[PDB]
Amino acid sequence: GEAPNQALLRILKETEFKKIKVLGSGAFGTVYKGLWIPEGEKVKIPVAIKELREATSPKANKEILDEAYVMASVDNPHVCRLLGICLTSTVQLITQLMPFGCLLDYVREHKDNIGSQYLLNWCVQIAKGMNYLEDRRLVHRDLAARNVLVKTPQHVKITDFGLAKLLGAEEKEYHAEGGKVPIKWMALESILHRIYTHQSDVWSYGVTVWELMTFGSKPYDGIPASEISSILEKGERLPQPPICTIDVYMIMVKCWMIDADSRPKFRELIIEFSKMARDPQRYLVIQGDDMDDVVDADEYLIP
Amino acid sequence: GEAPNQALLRILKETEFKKIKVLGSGAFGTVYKGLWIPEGEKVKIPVAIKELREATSPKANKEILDEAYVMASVDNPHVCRLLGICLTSTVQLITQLMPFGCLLDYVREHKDNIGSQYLLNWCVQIAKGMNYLEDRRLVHRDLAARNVLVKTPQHVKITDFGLAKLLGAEEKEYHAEGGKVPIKWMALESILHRIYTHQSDVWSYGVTVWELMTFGSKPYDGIPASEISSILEKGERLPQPPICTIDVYMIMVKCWMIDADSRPKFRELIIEFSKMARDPQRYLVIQGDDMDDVVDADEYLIP
Ligand SMILES: CN(C)CCC(=O)Nc1cccc(-c2c(-c3ccccc3)oc3ncnc(N[C@H](CO)c4ccccc4)c23)c1
Ligand SMILES: CN(C)CCC(=O)Nc1cccc(-c2c(-c3ccccc3)oc3ncnc(N[C@H](CO)c4ccccc4)c23)c1
Repeated sequence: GEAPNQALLRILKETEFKKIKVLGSGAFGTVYKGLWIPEGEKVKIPVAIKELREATSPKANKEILDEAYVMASVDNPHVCRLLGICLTSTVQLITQLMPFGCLLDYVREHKDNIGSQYLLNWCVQIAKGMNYLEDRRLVHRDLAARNVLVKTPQHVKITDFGLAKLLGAEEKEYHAEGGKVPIKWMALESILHRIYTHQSDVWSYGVTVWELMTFGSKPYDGIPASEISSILEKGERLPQPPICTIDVYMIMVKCWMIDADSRPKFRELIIEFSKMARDPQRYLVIQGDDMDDVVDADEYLIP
Repeated sequence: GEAPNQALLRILKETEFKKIKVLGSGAFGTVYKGLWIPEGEKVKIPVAIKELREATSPKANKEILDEAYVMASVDNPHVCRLLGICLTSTVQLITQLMPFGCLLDYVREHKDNIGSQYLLNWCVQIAKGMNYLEDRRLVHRDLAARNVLVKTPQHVKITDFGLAKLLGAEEKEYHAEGGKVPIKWMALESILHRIYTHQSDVWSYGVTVWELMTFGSKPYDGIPASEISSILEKGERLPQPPICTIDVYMIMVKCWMIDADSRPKFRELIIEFSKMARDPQRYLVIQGDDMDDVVDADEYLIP
């Protein structure tokens, strides 16, 4: 008695798409920028193509395929979806290219041009995607600014479901085992007990919001991961960003409550941030949105 | 019986202004970027500061002072004016900073972002300044894109009156002697007979317009200056720029008539270009104002 997953998994021919440039290469193999040209059509779809480091690791090949299953099962405007897989020596994942890269880097290299409208609209969009994932019974487990991609400056999508997990109808949490999840974005209960829920994802959403409001600051900049558990237990949290009114900062702090159920639901976060987005300057003070006695010569008239 | 020139020549103290960066250094000494802070006021005026190469040439020091006299005698929104001179070892000229540099370089390093509206509005503004100079009885003798400066992208001013000459009420032309005037911008009669009139300046205006429409192309790119006189005599002129309709190109060609009096007057050029500026796309075809089967993945829906 569980809803059959009738997602279609498209198998693409390597000849159909053309890699163009490497976009980056972390501990997750390499991601390529490319063009997908389905033979029959008269279309050319810009795509990102992801594959693991050339060799075959048994456990890592299972995991890509697990990530394919989740990306192939999600359909929503604020969530990156799988277009298909290409079955070469190593398996390749293909998705829509998000040309402007990840949001974390974007805010960093656009501080001086990011209005409060964009910031709050991003917050709404991330909450919508997350809320969609909650509907889909999916616990992301790796929400951060670095895992949100930018299609256009006004349109961002959640991505990177390498750690995601599907919950049963008769199931409310996920108990991890292996670990190695980014400590500075995880809820306390997850650090202490390896428990992950949708409310755990809300914690991470909180930190993600903090990242954006601080234009890409690293959470707990000096602090080594070993200490994190202690300081949270004590009742320490991320500071209030300079641009943040108490109204917005209070939303952040609510995400970081010890009682997970007291934290806001994503559906609520959409409402709250939506409301704020209609009057962005009441909620984020940003100077733009070295001299002030400067006057132009054809205003300084000859005395 | 000639109108007394009651222009005021302001003498500035070197202590009042602060050089900040060199802007450039040609055969004309160096031009500095600076801030002028008149002691009594609470103002800070951005300025360009021009001085000859450190040494004193007798003939060249006379000429700076001649250029000071003309800049100090002009007052108009489309013409750069002298703010003052500073009497140091070598004499310094001071004017309003035109931060965006000269127009020639501007069009070159903004081709891909310059609309037809900007182009035609520049043409109007240059004609207005030139027409003002004609009123002031002043023959510029060195109009080119490189001698028009940019205050803002929408506001340009004529400058560089090192070759300018003042005409008498009972006087219609200027007969040069020394020469070394840029050959590729001068009217034929000037090349042949060293005659310079306001209508000679219209020729130069023509070439200046050609420069802008070709986004900074060098006139007669292959041709050495010695040949120029011949080819013009034969009836050869600059080609029609790609973006130029026959309407606009015809204005250019009219500036290059052999009979100087047949050429348009600046007052007429203001009208004509003004008219065109109200419907810029009827007069300049620019593609913006490598694939066209490209479609975004969240429009290519799974077939
Ligand atoms: C894995 N995670 C913990 C690190 C986040 C990360 O590095 N993401 C990443 C890395 C490299 C490229 C991209 C990416 C880009 C891109 C574009 C321009 C500049 C920089 C990056 O554009 C993208 N469009 C879609 N997906 C992207 N990356 C994801 C992997 O995070 C992806 C690609 C292909 C198939 C599945 C997922 C991308 C995204
Ligand atoms: C002399 N002529 C034949 C060459 C044209 C030329 O090189 N003009 C020039 C050279 C160097 C600086 C400037 C200039 C700039 C500027 C600003 C940013 C980048 C590049 C250039 O800004 C200016 N503002 C006002 N005047 C300028 N130059 C003129 C001389 O052409 C000038 C400066 C000071 C006093 C009188 C005139 C300028 C202008």
